[PDB]
Amino acid sequence: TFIRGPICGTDNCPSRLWRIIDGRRTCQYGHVMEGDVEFNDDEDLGAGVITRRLNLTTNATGSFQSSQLTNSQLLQQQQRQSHKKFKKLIGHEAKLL
Amino acid sequence: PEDFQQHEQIRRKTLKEKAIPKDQRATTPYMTKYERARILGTRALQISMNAPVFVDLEGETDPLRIAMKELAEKKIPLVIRRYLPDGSFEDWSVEELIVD
Amino acid sequence: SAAMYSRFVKSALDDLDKNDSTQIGIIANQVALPSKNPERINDKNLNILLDILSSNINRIESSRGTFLIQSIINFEKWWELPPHTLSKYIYFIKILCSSIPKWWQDVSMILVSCFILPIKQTVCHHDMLKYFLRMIPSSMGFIDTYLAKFFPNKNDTRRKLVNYTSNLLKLRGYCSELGFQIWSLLIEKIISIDVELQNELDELDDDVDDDDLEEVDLEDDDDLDDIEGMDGTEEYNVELTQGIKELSTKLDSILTLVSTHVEEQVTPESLESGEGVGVFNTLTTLFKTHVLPTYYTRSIQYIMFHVSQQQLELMDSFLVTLIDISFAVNEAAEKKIKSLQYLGSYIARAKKLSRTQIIFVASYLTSWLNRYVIEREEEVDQRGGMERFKHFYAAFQALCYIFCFRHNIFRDTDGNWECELDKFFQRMVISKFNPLKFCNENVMLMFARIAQQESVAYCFSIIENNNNERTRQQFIDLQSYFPYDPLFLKNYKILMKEYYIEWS
Amino acid sequence: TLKYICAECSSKLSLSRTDAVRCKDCGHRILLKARTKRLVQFEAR
Amino acid sequence: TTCQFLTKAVLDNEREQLDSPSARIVVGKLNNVGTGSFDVLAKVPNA
Amino acid sequence: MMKGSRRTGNNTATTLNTPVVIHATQLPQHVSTDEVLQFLESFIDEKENTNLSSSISQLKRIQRDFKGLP
Amino acid sequence: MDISKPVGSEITSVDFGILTAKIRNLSAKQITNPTVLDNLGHPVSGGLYDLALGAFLRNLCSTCGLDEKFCPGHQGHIELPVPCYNPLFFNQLYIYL
Amino acid sequence: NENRETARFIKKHKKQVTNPIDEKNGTSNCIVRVPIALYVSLAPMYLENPLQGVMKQHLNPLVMKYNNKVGGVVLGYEGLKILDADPLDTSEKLIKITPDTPFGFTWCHVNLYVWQPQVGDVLEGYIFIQSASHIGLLIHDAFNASIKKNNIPVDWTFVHNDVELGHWVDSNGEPIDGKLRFTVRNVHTTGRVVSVDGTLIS
Amino acid sequence: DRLLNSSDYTQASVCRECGSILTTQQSVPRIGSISTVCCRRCSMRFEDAKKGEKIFIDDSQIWEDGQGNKFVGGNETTTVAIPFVLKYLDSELSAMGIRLRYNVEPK
Amino acid sequence: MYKTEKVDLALNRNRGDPITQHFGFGNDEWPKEWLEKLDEDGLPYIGTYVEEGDPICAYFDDTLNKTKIKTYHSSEPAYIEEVNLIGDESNKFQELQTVSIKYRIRRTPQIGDKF
Amino acid sequence: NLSRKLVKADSFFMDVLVVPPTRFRLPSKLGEEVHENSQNQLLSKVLTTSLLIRDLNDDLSKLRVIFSRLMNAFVTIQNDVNAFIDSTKAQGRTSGKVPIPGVKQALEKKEGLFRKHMMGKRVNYAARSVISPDPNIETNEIGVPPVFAVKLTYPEPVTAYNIAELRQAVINGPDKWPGATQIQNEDGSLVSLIGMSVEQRKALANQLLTPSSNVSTHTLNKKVYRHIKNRDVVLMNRQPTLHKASMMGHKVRVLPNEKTLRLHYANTGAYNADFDGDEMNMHF
Ligand SMILES: [Zn+2]
Repeated sequence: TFIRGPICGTDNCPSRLWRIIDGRRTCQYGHVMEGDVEFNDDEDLGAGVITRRLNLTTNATGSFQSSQLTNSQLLQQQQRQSHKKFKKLIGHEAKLL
Repeated sequence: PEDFQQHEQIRRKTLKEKAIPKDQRATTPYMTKYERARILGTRALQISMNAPVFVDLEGETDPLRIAMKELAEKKIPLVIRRYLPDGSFEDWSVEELIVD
Repeated sequence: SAAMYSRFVKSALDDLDKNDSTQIGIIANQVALPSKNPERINDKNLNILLDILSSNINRIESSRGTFLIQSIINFEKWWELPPHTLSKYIYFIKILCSSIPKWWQDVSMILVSCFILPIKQTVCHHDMLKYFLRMIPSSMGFIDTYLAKFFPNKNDTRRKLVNYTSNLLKLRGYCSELGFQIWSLLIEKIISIDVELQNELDELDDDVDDDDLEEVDLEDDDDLDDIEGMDGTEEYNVELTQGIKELSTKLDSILTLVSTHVEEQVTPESLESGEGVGVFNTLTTLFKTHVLPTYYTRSIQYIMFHVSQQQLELMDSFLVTLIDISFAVNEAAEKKIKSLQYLGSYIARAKKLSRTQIIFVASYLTSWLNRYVIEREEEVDQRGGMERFKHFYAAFQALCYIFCFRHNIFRDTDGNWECELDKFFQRMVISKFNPLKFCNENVMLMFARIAQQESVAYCFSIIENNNNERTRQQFIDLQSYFPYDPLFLKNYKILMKEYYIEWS
Repeated sequence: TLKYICAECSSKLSLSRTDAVRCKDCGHRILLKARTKRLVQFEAR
Repeated sequence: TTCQFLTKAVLDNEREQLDSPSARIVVGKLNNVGTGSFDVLAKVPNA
Repeated sequence: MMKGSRRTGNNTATTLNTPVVIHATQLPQHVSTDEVLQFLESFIDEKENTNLSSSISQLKRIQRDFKGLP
Repeated sequence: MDISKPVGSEITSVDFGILTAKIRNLSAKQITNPTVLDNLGHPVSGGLYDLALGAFLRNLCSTCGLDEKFCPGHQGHIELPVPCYNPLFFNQLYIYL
Repeated sequence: NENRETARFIKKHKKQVTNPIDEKNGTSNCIVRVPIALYVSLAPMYLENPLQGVMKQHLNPLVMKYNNKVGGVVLGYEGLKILDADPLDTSEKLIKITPDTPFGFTWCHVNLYVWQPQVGDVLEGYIFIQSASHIGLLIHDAFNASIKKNNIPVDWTFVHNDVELGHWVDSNGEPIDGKLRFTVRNVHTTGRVVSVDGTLIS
Repeated sequence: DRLLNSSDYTQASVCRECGSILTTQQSVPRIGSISTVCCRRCSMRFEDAKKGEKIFIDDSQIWEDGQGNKFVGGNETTTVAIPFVLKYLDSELSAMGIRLRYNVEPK
Repeated sequence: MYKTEKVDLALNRNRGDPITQHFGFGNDEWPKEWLEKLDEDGLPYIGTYVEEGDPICAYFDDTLNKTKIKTYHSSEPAYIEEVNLIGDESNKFQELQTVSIKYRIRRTPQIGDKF
Repeated sequence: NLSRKLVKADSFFMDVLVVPPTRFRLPSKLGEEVHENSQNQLLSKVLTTSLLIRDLNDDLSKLRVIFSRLMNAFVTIQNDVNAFIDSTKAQGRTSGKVPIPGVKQALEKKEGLFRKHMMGKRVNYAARSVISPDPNIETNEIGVPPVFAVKLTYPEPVTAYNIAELRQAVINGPDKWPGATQIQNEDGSLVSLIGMSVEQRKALANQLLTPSSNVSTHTLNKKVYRHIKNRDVVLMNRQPTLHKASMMGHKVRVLPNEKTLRLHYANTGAYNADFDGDEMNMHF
């Protein structure tokens, strides 16, 4: 149930840590980290206007890492031709089949 | 070392003109309920940081209750400095203030 | 063919005068490879590089020649060299850190951090350490902050905590100024290990692990041979294995190695000429400050029990230094009751004590108690509870505990009692304080069954009348803490058998 | 067997993959999940 | 009218003396009413 | 690597530790060799009734230098 | 607050003023690039999110040399090619004109 | 103009008290006495004993290190005097407890004894080592000083112990003994070590 | 307690020359040295050398940021105890061109 | 007290953008212990006690190539009452991407309840 | 003017702007969607016109209509630097409901910065709950639920008189009520107690008076963060705080088996309180 982010110290291990009160972060053995700022906001469709259309998304406890391009896309632009079956390219095995 | 010799000497002389001597001090002989609350706040905050206590803390484990016993025996070594509104001040020790 | 390579570094040496640092960034990179990576430097090309720098360091001192010094400093495993390559590398540090002593700041970061290796592995790490401490006298002040910085973590393995400390005992020998600091750094970090062992230990009934063949476990590790940007969010099974049997041998390995060392350091000639008194001062002024304010702690106060019991001089500065604590006026209560607790169990459990010191103690105690009953009987019947007399009740137990374990000392050929014990104890038990009801139940009933067999004073009628007539909780728990109860440490106990009196 | 229920004619049903969310018998687009034998515990309070 | 008074003070080179309770909470100084209208001083025994 | 964390502790210069200000209050005035010898006799004997015993030894190399020979 | 961390120096008075054009000694950044991101989302140097204005997106700071946990942030200046005035002081320069 | 604008720059870097030579020898007089004024905290634990507190908190960490505000290395302190916060010498002074914490701040005077080398000063010291890169010395048996090669004259040769080190022999055919006399070129505030950069040129 | 000590208490650095919160900086030192806190606009850069009959710097007035720029002077800092919004107040008044000067008179 | 939540996976997707994420699990890329609350189709067993944090349905998205499960976040513990899975009418013959899930929160009389 | 410096007329004019640091200009986000900061939307607009007039200046370097574009630039480089500072002082397009309110509207409102964030703040170590009546606590007391009681803590410094209490507080740990939740060492570093067994907690509890061998921190001592006990104090307030008797100091009385704050009837006149769904804040 641990979530990633930066590395850890407290003289043990570079890994992901354990936040205690959702913005205060501890280690795995009971030593404390410093000042998680925990970006939150209130809702006042209102509160100004929907200004533009920009594709930035939180996925890594805070600032943007999701909706980033050409990094998980190479094995997605070739899955159509490979995974589906009976593609109708069979010319000489069809003479054998 | 030329500026600081004068800038100190101005400062300690200005501070002497605002000190009101013991025979000329004109405020109340009582501890004015805010002096009492801050003395017990400041003394207990010193007792919890290992200041030497001058009273038998008879199994008392509360720093605020220790200072309430030092206040009853006139054992708190603090000094109230009462600022008159031009900055001048009177120094009243805690032992000589009447406690309400 | 080793000379043309020696011209490449000398052609590189004036390239900082050409102001590029271009070919240096391949030379200086080439020596800072890891010591399993075969494109590192060898002992031929090192001596090629070394004395270009031991004769012409006048321009490496610049703001861009700095980086090759890092690669010479962080040239890892550097003590693994043959002596025609090692003692030339030792010669380089003795001039680099004397030409620019901005690098003794940085080289001693490496020297202390390799005290983890054993004694025979760091003969060179201590030679450079002894030397600059004579050369740079302003380095006692900040290599001290490197001793505590590189002390190993307690939940790590066991070779680090036994061999970082052993190389640190080498330091105290050739480093006399940095002494009181050595023992403060060790005694504070035994308690981290000593304290977690009694709460893992059972009750006062003795514990046996039924292991006839003990675990040597010299082979208990591997051989001494010594990511993808993110990882992905993870899950449970941290599985902290507790210090069940690991932290029993961590306190075996260390605290035996300590008292082996002090068996040397106190001796009938260092008490004159060396600092055998000075090791005894730096532990007694570390006794009453560090271990004496700990709670619930066996296994550490055997050290002072082992040092003082070496020589008879050391008892005349520890049986009275303990009374400097346990009868003062300026000291708090619970310091005194824990020290009177130290009083009765040091005198009872130490075999090498002489009877010239027993009634040196036991007369000062009976003088205190009889002086107490003179001045303060009339304060019994007044307002106030019987908790005002915790000092008297602690001292009466501190006296009766001596008689339970050293009663045949107080006799003579006639069977008489020194300090009039049948006249003392018949007088004090029946006093208005009633010291049988307000002291430890087990050791006051231990006293009743013995002082009848010794026919000193009779108190079963008063013990019967006290429990028919009948905060406080942590005051009894000082009266239940016998400090020199027997030991859990399976290897340190062997040296205590020559010193420590058993239950019978 | 993982199953569903047609919300219009109460006909049991199961869907795997390349399978439209419809009732095979009628053509109802709304399916409700059935409950199978699975342990849940309660205090009788 | 926050920036309205702010302009009136910048044009005036004003030294805020930090003695009203609104000026002391802004700068975090202890208030001057009640328990903050006097000082406490510890009388130390050695010369 | 481990000199790069706990860098407020690697500052190690709190208000309990270091003074708030130090001002020179006059012009510095040179002492003689006869006076540093009389000073260091007093300053080392006063601190020989802790810290500072790693720096008294530096003074005892300074004290021996003014009146003797290595 | 901690009571084991006393503070020796306190603020007694606050002077109001105007920053003059000696911002040059203060800020040595001169934020010129109007583009604030790039492709791969990295801060472009000279932009508003430059790394000498404080640590950002798990970068060390250029001037502070510290991560997001310990840098204060630092101020950057925009060169204006003309003296544009101040709308705070405009009604008062309109009187001395 | 800029002939009196720069007084807030140039006067700040001019050390007042230079070092004179002694006994008509040439070696300068660098150990100086300076009076200072401290503003220090005082613990609640040292509140029955205020002078031992100021010594153990603020004065003892300051000795044998370089201080910026005196320009030297603090050798000691003599005549510590807490300034009273009650103008009215006397035994019972009083210092001012801060509002938030139980700590009390006060002013103190004391006289330092700092060691102050400057450029052009001439120092003595026993030679510790010497190589064909530099000479290393210990000033007053405590202070490191290195005389590098580009400040040693050209006409001196390094004799070589041929197996294991060796003398730096001058133009006169004299292997040099310990007690050397050299002139300061620069003083270093590099790390926690104070090192004198010196010369042997005219 | 309810408005400073338990909401946004930050011990911040202030120059005792220009009286500012936001012009201070902790330098990026040598790895064999110690960083300290230094003001920026009180510090004059090292390419402003102007000329015992000559001047020379005592090696501790000179500090560097990680950009490599040396600076001479800019010391005389201390630590005060302010609410953290007073940093956000000072920076959002600099964006109006307004300079707040803080007088740290107990020094 | 009953409450319905509409779990929808066409909420972000444009009408032109093809189908990205799928109810169910993705093989070989596996967190366990989601299978205590959830079933093979990535939908919860009905009758299941949930708390805040507990997974309320799973999905596999093609872009991030991950198995992602939506989490129930309300301080009241509930039981899964009903799970309706909603087919499509406008775009026919397309896979499951709208599921409504009804909870029940049991409400014994607590101190503070107004009668 | 003791510094006797000159009032200069370039105090009215801005040759440079300054940009607030990165921490004061973090990107906004709602839902999970990161936006660009509002302070940067009307600031790069100044930085494009800083570049539009910069290329257009190069046409003047080689030498009508270019002045009609140059004078057009001086209006908008003023009308953008007016928009970075105010928002009604830069009217611009005049289309209604103007966004990016500028650095003045961040300072002026009922919310603003002074009223919402300097004069009043949100605090740590506070709680609130519905209140319930109780004739069985004292009139000066408050009945604290055990939900609140094992959450709010007090940094007690450990000394020679409270080591008996503070050992048992570390042993009881974060779940048994007269307990603790963190210890703070003399270097200011915190050690949490939440994952630990009683053996690691009895390890820490027997080391509270052991002096760490440092010299920087020989003055300091440790701090146990004990829970809230019966001797603690609480400021209670009914929320429309008309007079100062609606914010009084109560003594803590920790009551088992209860989930609401619980108050005596003698205190209901001063808080204007009726026990029908009212809440009161509890500051510690
Ligand atoms: Zn840790």
